[PDB]
Amino acid sequence: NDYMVIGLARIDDRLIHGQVATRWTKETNVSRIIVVSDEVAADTVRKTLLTQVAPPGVTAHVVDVAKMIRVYNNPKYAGERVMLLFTNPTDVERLVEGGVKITSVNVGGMAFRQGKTQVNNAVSVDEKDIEAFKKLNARGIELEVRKVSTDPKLKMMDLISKIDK
Amino acid sequence: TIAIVIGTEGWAAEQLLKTAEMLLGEQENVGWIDFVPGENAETLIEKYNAQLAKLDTTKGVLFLVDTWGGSPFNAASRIVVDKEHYEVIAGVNIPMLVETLMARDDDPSFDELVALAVETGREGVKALKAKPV
Amino acid sequence: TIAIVIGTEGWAAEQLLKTAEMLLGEQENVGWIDFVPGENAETLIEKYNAQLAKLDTTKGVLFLVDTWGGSPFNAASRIVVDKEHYEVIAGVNIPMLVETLMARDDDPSFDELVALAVETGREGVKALKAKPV
Repeated sequence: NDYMVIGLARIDDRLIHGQVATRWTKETNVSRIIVVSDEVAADTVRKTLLTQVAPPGVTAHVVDVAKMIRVYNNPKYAGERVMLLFTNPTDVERLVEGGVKITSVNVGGMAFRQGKTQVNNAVSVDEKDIEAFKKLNARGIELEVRKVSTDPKLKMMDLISKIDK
Repeated sequence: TIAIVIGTEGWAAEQLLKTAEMLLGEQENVGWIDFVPGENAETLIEKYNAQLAKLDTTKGVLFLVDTWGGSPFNAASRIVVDKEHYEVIAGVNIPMLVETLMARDDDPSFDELVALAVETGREGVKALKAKPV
Repeated sequence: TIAIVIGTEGWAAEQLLKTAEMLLGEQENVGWIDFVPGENAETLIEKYNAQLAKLDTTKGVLFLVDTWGGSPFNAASRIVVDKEHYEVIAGVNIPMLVETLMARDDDPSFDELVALAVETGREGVKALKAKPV
């Protein structure tokens, strides 16, 4: 808690898409953005493009889940407000297990796919994504689903409750 | 907020707004008009006026049009002529619309919004090209 | 001629083309796609490919998209990656479309067309402002 401060945790398989990162950066008052994904971290070409389109005044970083736990374990970012970008709620539960503190998780968007169920206009969940959301809720963590801060906030459990019992 | 009216030849204005709202959510204080073959600038002036009657124009009005010199542009030009806080900007594109709509909520001054719309519209035009590896 | 494919979030691409054709007459060798909530880049890649199958891509393909970084842009980026004479240009607007379609008929080289599209797109964004008297 006396270390970095998670300004917001946005889940999105697209990371930066449209003005969602620009508007969310100014509204969230975020000057730093860290991407946690082993698949992207292994793509040097994609990392270059994301780093070259990093919004002005905002820095974008690319690290893996194991490396991310260590960056947070460094008080060098204490007080610093950083935004966490994830592609799947599974990677979020992993950070929590490492002793990372998360009060709430925001679902930005998830590419739909066959075998998955559509819960929102562009949010899909599989039996694995749902299982991770249930564990976060059981820990008292709030789960909100919303594409833009200007859109009505919905509860992840409510959307999954009207689908999965 | 500052009022925004979008006008293009044809029926594209409504879709540019729809596209923006797909990105940002539904917008307030925004109007649009279409221009069909057979209509002239005078028809368009009436259309713009009917849209303005429904908008809050107290802080100003920004007409975003497709191209410099077309009828939509010419008609909008006749309306803003000796009006304070009225401007017409040609070359409307999604980057311009999105940035402009986002900034509008933070209550910028009229000159600030006009400058941002031109700058973001131009900076939004960019080719991918080969990328470094 | 060089093939042009237009892609934007929502349903604006078809209208931008319609607007252009209202100015220039019906166009050949032009395709477009829409992007609906629920779709992903992979869906869009298929849509782009289906459009390309119907186009003459021998001289090259220019994807004109709404904004840098959106799904339409991301999917187009994956297609042009190691292809010669394939490019993606964000910020599509009417001045860019009109100038590009006009020049295309005079059979310019691919690099020439790409450069013209970016330049006309940017120069097309212009505010009226006060005029000299």
